[PDB]
Amino acid sequence: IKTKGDLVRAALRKLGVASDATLTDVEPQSMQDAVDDLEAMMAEWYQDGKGIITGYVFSDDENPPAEGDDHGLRSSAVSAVFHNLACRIAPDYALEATAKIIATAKYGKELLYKQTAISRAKRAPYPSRMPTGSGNSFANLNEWHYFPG
Amino acid sequence: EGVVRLTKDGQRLRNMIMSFNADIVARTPKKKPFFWPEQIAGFEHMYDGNDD
Repeated sequence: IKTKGDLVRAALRKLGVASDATLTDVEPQSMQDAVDDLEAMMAEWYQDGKGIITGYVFSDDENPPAEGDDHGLRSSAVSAVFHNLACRIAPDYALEATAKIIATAKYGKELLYKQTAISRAKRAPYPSRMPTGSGNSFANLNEWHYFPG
Repeated sequence: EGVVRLTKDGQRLRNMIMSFNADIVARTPKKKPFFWPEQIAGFEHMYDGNDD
């Protein structure tokens, strides 16, 4: 919602574990383990910028991730993040995420990568053996063949 | 009788068939893919006709 602890608490709430709708209370090491899992999942998604970009901020090497650090995700990315976190940490508590949670996580990941896929759908420039036709007046500048890609 | 009296029916039928075929050419919707609105949701500037 606003910090990594919130992403963990909402994910646990979705799974039905450690939520105030069932009078269940939280364990601090559950927070620590789920934050570590969230960090690992976000890093695996990111792949140092070669994968999905969500605006998530990763804790530096010197300071281990904590509950109170802001996630930095966009307002349209929180839902997918905590749904996928719940799916990932479901086996932790000997549980399997319901079909609705899995479907929501898949839909959220699709929506996260939609804009990146649109941005990365860029055509390559013309080949290096393509001639610039006589209709281009820049041909007079000795630019008879295209620049290489 | 002259020469254009017995060709009236055939010529009228020819004109009617040509008019019907021109109507078919003009008013028939062209060939475009059938898409669900959810299939292309967010990807709707890729099917506009651009080659980008």
